[PDB]
Amino acid sequence: ADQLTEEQIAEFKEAFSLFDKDGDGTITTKELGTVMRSLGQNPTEAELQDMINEVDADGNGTIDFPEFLTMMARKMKDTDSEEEIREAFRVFDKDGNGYISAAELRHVMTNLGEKLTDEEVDEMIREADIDGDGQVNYEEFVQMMTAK
Amino acid sequence: MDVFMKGLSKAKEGVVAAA
Ligand SMILES: [Ca+2]
Ligand SMILES: [Ca+2]
Ligand SMILES: [Ca+2]
Ligand SMILES: [Ca+2]
Repeated sequence: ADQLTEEQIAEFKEAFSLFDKDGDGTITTKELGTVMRSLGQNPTEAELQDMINEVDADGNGTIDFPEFLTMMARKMKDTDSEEEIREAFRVFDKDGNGYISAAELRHVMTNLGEKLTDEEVDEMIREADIDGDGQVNYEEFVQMMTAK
Repeated sequence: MDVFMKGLSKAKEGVVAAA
């Protein structure tokens, strides 16, 4: 049953109001960049324009609740998922060596208050290690996620 | 970011498949 239910929309609606600090039911570039800044980032207006402009259907330069709702289900269509999958490697790969090492993966997890045991991280690398290079590359990372 | 918010779902349900 892939039919969307009214109760499920309420579950993401509560989270939706947290990003829109204005309370006007719309997200403005100032509201997103201001909270995005907390993530220790410093993006430019032109960079955010392309991201928001792509999902802007009313051309109002803001994301309205229904525009947001479409993105949430868009995960099933996997339309932008390709962009997030390629972008996520950039955030997970802190060294930028093009390969993610074991020490690097624990760091991003720690900043989010998350932490597992070495055996858990050791086994995870063993299962994802397809080429056997000892490190995870873009090939293994994209291939690991394209599983049925 | 519009796409950044999309990632939350990938690390939520997608990370669950691990166990
Ligand atoms: Ca607003
Ligand atoms: Ca819009
Ligand atoms: Ca690395
Ligand atoms: Ca490998």
